[PDB]
Amino acid sequence: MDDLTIEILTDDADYDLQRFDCGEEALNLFLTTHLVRQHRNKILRAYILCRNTPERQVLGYYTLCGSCFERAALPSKSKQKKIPYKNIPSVTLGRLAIDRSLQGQGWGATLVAHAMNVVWSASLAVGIHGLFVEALNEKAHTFYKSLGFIPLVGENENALFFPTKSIELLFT
Amino acid sequence: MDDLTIEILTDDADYDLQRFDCGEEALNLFLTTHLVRQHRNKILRAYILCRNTPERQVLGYYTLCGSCFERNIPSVTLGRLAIDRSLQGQGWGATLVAHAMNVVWSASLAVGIHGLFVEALNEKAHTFYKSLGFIPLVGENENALFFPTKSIELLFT
Amino acid sequence: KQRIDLRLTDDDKSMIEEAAAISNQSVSQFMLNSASQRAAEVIEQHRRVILNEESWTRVMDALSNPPSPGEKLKRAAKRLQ
Amino acid sequence: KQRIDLRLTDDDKSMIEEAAAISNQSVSQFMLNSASQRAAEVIEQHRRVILNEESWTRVMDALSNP
Amino acid sequence: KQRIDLRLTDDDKSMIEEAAAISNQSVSQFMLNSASQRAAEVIEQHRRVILNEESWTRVMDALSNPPSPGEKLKRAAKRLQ
Amino acid sequence: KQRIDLRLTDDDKSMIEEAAAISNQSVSQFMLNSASQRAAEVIEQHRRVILNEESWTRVMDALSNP
Ligand SMILES: CC(=O)SCCNC(=O)CCNC(=O)[C@H](O)C(C)(C)COP(=O)(O)OP(=O)(O)OC[C@H]1O[C@@H](n2cnc3c(N)ncnc32)[C@H](O)[C@@H]1OP(=O)(O)O
Ligand SMILES: CC(=O)SCCNC(=O)CCNC(=O)[C@H](O)C(C)(C)COP(=O)(O)OP(=O)(O)OC[C@H]1O[C@@H](n2cnc3c(N)ncnc32)[C@H](O)[C@@H]1OP(=O)(O)O
Repeated sequence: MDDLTIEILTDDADYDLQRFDCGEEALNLFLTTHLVRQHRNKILRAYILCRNTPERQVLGYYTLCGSCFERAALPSKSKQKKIPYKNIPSVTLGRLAIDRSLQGQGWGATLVAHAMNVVWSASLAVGIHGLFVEALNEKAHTFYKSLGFIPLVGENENALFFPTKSIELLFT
Repeated sequence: MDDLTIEILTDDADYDLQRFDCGEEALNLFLTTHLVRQHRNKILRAYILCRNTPERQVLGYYTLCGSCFERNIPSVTLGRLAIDRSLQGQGWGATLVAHAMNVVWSASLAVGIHGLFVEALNEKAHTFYKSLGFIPLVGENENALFFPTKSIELLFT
Repeated sequence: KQRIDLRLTDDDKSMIEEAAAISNQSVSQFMLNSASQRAAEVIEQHRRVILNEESWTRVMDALSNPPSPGEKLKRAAKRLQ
Repeated sequence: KQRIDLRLTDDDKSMIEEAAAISNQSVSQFMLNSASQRAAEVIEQHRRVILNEESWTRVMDALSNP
Repeated sequence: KQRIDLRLTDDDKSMIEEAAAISNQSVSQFMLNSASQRAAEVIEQHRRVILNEESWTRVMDALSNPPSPGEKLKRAAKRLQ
Repeated sequence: KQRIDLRLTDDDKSMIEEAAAISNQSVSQFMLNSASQRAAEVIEQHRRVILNEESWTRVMDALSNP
């Protein structure tokens, strides 16, 4: 573990996958088949945290897609005018996971910093208002909230937000 | 003429359709260029007030069609109803509305019918329909009126 | 059976061909289905009486408290008999 | 002016001939307007999908190794 | 341009023929148009995030006056440098 | 049991593969379920329209006479 890197998935699909275990087999079985299929279908952008060696065994990953958000129903919009805004762009961090080997070593927060880094560099190229993340349980929820993310409540509960302005701030 | 009657258009197309004139070029033209075909395409049932002449001189007409009201709930609409200038002022439009109501009523015994909407072009027709019982509607429906089937039934008691 | 000869400008025909191509249909079939669906839709929209708040209220009140037939309509329905 | 012919089924025409009389048009103008309105519909929806794919490509290309 | 071969049960085929005749398309046209439209709307439904009243409120509040990154996030940012 | 030939445009197929990957299905499963549930919708709407015209002919026979 002297030589970890985080690269975009090189589409060739030449990594070492099944020798990975993050502690919960939904993310595991997502990496098993879903991750490469959905990366090469361009539904997500799959970043791999692995070792800088020819063998290239995976120790973590995250997934970044584009997204767009919208309110339920805009009420009482006759104040002055209404120019509709229906495709409000954002980035969504689909799922993130570290191997059980590297748990507890800040590596989830650094993967988050890397994802926010890519989101920032994209914000310079296209319009992005903020970063949504999903949290399937109590622990991912607390993890994400301890990094600046704001919790949404009510049929949006497992979803937290971090505005791109504060991402710009994180890299002062 | 003590010999005039009201009938369903008998699909003869054997009526004197042209010497008719009721005051409005719109209803005249509808009778002469549409009514036979729209009766034959089942979009309306047309009833003619004429006399037992060689060619059944057309002196009045009305049309009935099935409708629904919303915002399916069944009803009928008296779309158009006109009568020649010579017969006007003598309660013949009231008689044709009564006949259309009777047709709607004898339908309401076989089919569920909640009431009868009616189309009124000018304020002339609006006052006229309003005078027979019809409820004046408002807003986008200001040019329509309604009469419940229950009232049509109370009529014939 | 029957046949309809139609005249459209070059640009009308270009738009019809493009839209018919997006549908994976022929130009003829696209025009036919468009006219058929729109005619059935027009026929439905015709026979429907969309009442507003107050007209709805008034028809409901006429169904709840229906009027008594008036003198004029009474004399007419007698003139029938 | 270009010419395009179409074959109906004697019932279809009735429907058209019915609708053409309601919306106050000819059978010719009615069929033409129906097809052109639907053409605008199809074309604008296809442009919507193309634009969504374009924005998707922009944002996803920006999220890849920037 | 391409090709897909769909092996189809017989009940489903009778049903799709019924429906493709209801829309006066072919079985091929019906199947492909259904596939394309449902694909479009499945993708549109995946990509979007509909926020309710309070979720929308907090997202707006985060956008106007954005927070300061915590010390954990800043340490994480300094690590990968 | 049976067979069908379907020809696409590389924009239909990429989109259909993406929407299959989304919903956790095959492209065969996705296209089949698409056409199938759409056929359900279509047969249902045809049936409702038939019922509308049945009630229409009922009330048009009533307004003619018994
Ligand atoms: C689908 C989704 O999007 S949800 C994805 C989440 N996945 C899961 O929940 C599955 C199970 N777990 C995982 O797979 C993931 O590895 C995580 C990412 C959820 C696991 O968390 P970790 O990566 O171990 O957390 P983290 O990166 O913060 O590492 C532990 C760090 O917490 C820090 N920490 C901060 N505050 C405290 C505190 N009060 N006490 C102890 N430690 C603390 C530590 O400093 C430590 O790292 P350091 O000593 O190097 O600084
Ligand atoms: C699109 C549509 O469907 S709108 C259809 C309406 N048609 C038109 O607008 C075209 C022109 N007019 C016509 O063709 C039609 O004949 C009507 C039906 C609109 C014309 O009205 P008519 O039927 O001739 O008159 P009506 O049937 O009301 O008979 C006149 C009666 O009004 C009665 N009346 C009641 N109150 C009054 C009053 N205050 N002052 C004068 N007369 C009165 C009279 O008693 C009189 O005849 P009566 O002695 O038999 O009662």
